[PDB]
Amino acid sequence: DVQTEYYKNILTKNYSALTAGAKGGHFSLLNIMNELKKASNHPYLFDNAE
DNA sequence: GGATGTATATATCTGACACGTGCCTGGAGACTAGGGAGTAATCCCCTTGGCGGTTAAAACGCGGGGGACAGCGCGTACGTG
Repeated sequence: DVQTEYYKNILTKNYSALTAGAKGGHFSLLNIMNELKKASNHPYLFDNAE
């Protein structure tokens, strides 16, 4: 479910939702396919996701 | 009996407001052309994540000595009347 919601947030870009509870909130959505591969691998690759 | 402090009434200042007037500059309406929005193609530059190898620059430790800083004197230059 976490992988699915991260894929939905990246593919339909949701910077406000991708920030969410992060204090810094420094999310880079350049190289969309790289972030999609990271979401397909593990959600813990993203910052403030564990 | 003379002199003194307070209270309401009228004339004058003083900025603000109602009215008047010109006039000119902004607004209403119509028309047009062109500037900018949108589309497609092509090619070069940038992004994020990796790798390998060189090597010169960065980091760390330590001695020491040069310089920052504190204290004291003095005399003169500036404050003060």
